[PDB]
Amino acid sequence: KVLRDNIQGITKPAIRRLARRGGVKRISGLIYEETRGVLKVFLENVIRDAVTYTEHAKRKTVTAMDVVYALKRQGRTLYGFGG
Amino acid sequence: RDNIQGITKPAIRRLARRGGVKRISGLIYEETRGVLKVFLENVIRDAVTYTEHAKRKTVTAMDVVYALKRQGRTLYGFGG
Amino acid sequence: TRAKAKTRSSRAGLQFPVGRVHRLLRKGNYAERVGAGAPVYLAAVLEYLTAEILELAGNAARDNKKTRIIPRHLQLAVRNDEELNKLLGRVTIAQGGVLPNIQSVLLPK
Amino acid sequence: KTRAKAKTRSSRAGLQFPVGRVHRLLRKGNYAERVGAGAPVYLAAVLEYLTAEILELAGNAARDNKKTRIIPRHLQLAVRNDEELNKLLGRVTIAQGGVLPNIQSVLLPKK
Amino acid sequence: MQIFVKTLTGKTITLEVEPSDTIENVKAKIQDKEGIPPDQQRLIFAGKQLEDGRTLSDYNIQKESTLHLVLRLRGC
Amino acid sequence: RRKTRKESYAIYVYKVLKQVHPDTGISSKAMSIMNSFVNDVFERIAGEASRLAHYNKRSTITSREIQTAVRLLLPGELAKHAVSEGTKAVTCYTSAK
Amino acid sequence: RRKTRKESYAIYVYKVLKQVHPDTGISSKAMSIMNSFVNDVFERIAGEASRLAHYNKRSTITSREIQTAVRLLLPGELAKHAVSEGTKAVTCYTSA
Amino acid sequence: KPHRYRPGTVALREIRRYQKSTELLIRKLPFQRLVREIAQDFKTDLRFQSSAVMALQEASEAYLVALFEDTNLCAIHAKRVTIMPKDIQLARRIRGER
Amino acid sequence: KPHRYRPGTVALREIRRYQKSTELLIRKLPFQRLVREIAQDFKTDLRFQSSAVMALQEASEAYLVALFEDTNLCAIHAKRVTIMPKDIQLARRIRGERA
DNA sequence: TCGAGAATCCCGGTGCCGAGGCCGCTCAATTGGTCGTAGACAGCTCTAGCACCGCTTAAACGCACGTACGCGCTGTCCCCCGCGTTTTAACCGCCAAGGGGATTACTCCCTAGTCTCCAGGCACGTGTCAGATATATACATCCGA
DNA sequence: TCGGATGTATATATCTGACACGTGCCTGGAGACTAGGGAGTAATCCCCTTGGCGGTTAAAACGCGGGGGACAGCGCGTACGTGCGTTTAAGCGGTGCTAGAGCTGTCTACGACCAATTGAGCGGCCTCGGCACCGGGATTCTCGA
Repeated sequence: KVLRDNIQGITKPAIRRLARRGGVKRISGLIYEETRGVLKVFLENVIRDAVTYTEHAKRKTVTAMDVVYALKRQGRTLYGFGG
Repeated sequence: RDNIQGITKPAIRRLARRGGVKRISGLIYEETRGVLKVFLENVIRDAVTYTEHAKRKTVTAMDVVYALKRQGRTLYGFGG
Repeated sequence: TRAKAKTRSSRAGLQFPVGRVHRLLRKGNYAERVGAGAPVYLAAVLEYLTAEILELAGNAARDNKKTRIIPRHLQLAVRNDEELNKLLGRVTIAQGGVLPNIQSVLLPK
Repeated sequence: KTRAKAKTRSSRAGLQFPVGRVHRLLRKGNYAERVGAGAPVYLAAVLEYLTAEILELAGNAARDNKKTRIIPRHLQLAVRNDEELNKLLGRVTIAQGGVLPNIQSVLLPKK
Repeated sequence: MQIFVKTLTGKTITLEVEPSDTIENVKAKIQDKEGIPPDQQRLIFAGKQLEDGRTLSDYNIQKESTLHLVLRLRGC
Repeated sequence: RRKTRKESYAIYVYKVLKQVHPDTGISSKAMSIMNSFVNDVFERIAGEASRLAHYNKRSTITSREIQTAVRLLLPGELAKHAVSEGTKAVTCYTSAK
Repeated sequence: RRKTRKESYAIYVYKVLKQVHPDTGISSKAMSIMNSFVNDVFERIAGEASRLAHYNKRSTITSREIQTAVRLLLPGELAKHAVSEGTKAVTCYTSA
Repeated sequence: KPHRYRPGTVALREIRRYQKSTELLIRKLPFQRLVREIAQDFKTDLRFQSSAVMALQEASEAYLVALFEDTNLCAIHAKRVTIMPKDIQLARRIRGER
Repeated sequence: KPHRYRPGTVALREIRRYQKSTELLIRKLPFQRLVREIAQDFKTDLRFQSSAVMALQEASEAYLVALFEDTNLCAIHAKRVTIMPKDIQLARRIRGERA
């Protein structure tokens, strides 16, 4: 089934909470769309690499190892999920 | 041996001018000298480590390139 | 006759497996031949680093009056030490969190 | 028992880069236990394509400034003006290259 | 109009197109009359390289023009 | 006098240059830069292919690993054109013998 | 019907932990984190040693390559202490 | 008459609370749907392991937190308290991203 | 009366002239002396090839030029025209070099 | 609005050195043949990933109100910029001496490969206590007065 | 400057699922022996590094006048934080089902290895044309009135 309009699932309070953890105090009213765009770009890159990796292995299920390798390839290594 | 003073003020001004700066304050020079000293310290330490492992007495152009590449600052055109 | 077997780790007085490290070095496609002294050095270095991190994390855990170690304690131990922080500058730890800092300007008058 | 005339492996594929040298470098470079019979051809083709592209752009840059030879400045100008090539060589500095001629708009004289 | 195009072999060949003719159809006609594939060649008029989607009307190419023809040898 | 031989990519680069731009020279510094560029790209692709082969517990390097490494390293249009060129070269080599 | 064997660094990490803090346990996720850390450091050091051996037209990796790689990778005090530990361990092994 | 806090107190309270904890902040199902829709463009009829989704969420959240920290520093540098889009743009430009 | 340019013209002229060319900007001998003095600490009685000194000079100049560009952007972001040490500090902090 | 000085570019003539091409030869890529095993294909078993349905309640949404902060404008004071004069050391050319990098031959010993044997580490099952919840209470902190 | 209301920290009962430990066993690591090539060591050659002296001339250093930019203070109006009532779907607990991951046999085509040999590529020489340099005139700007 084709999905559409899911970028709006990232609600404004969630971005507010992330900023609060980051240490911000006051937020302007135009930040949310920019944050959505940035997150979209990052996810596109990582998912592209992971799908290439799972394609090479002649599989059809994306495994955690593919995500770990894709993240490591860009110098953003992640600890706690194997490998 | 206060050889760090050999980096004259006009030279720093020329570097900034090539960088695209139009006006320069009066305290940039000390910061520039410190930054340059730190960078040179790191690179030369790595190069000397390579040379010592190779069991030699003169540093070569090659291990400078190796040390630069180790820090993700690759250089082209010096026999790499 | 034959003598009783003694592990190489026991000979070197270590707690990490020398033979396994030797096998991994041989099968990892690093060089044509592997000497007989590299595994001991590698095992010693790995043991030292593990002991350092574990001691710091255990201190942090005992600070918060708890008996076990959870990833937050590891993150606190790593991020509060200069050299360990520099060694792991591009690594994210799951379930870690952040360091509680607030800029001085934002504080109330 | 008459051995035939030798033909280079590069000639069969219609290439210019040396297939045999690349095969030897792959075998002796400690990358895997065994190397297939198709990897060197692929690698040679890829390297040839990249070299040809960069050379074409640099030659255009050199011809632009009424010169018949290529110098490092022309290579730097060719690389830094193409977004994909600039992305590829993101962390590479070229000796005797220089910088692109830009000026921030605010610094320009008033009126 | 009529054009004269010289190649790297020192030979000049006449060509009959219109000012609004794009380089695609001109290349196709040259291939028909010579056998040279359209994508293997590239042309200079007054020190400028042509564009396949462009024509000679915007490029200001008229009758009795002299164009330089240079090979682009590519493939496998 | 005894001198050790040194290998380079100078002659092939010059052949390609004369193939694309018939009348254009090149100085020594540019040749050194091109040599370094070729060596760097070769090392990157070979290392990526070796790691990829090691992940799937296989002991051979084939054309598939090279294709996947090329698709992983380069940006979009360059990857597409390079893949096309490599496949064409392999087909032409296999056909002739 | 039993599964295959998966190698890990479990026993040695637990032994070292009991050696340092005798009355402290550890949970599963921290344990996986430590496993990944050990593997990553091992890979970094081994790769640096292999490149160093290649540069010098040599076909074997010995203790000297490991020592120089350790000096290149780690920061100052960690490098000094690790070098001391490694040389002590190698000497003790060779003596017996 | 009703007791109201002056503007700014609850912000600091939230800062402390969310810097004391470790749990995830973005909800699960919207993130999963976003991941699936994004991945749809590369190969149709794909399937995912749950740990893969969890790893993606953790990495993305860490990246966003670091970016917001740098953005706050940039905003503070110019005698301001409220962050604005140009701060995000400047931070991303300096970090070395296109 | 002597003919003087308004403050600012010569700066732009120097900008254009210096980013049109491709030479080195620091005198060779003082740089060589500084390199030798820096290296003296790690090991005694060292020797250097000329190409090594040249490579070090090129790398240092490129690094400094890039840093100055980032500093200028930081300075402009705050509605100023003159660069100041705090701009350099902020650029280095964001870049991830300074701890 | 307009015109006198400076700085830059286009053109022509002259000379130098490194880029492009030619020879000779030695080492490495070809050709032809054999052998062993790495992986490709077919078959089977069982797990976990996707789909659905119902209920509860916590979170997201929309609205009203007030206030503190972002931004423009003015004024002042001082500190870099452009220019002229004096001082200095960088660069170029040339000459001497010798340390250490780069080969070549010789020899001992450290490591890969094979066979036999056995005990260390991993999968599986079981128990109990460290900690997460819930409840109540005492204390620190903020905003008008 | 005090005092009331709110949020946060502190003390106690309690019950559950994860951590620590005991077993069997089987496959990986150790003991003993050979044989062979990689690496250590000594001797030799000569190239490139360091060191010194004279000049010359461009670049660095110093002083001065002044205009433009950095910074503090003021006023205004608007966008954002806080609180409350309503609406929505996320989260949890089950029940089905099957597509596909993971393991086992076997069998052949593909890559490693070896001996003979010949032509591609590298080092040394040399010759001349493209580019660097110098002098002159036309052009394009900037600042004051």
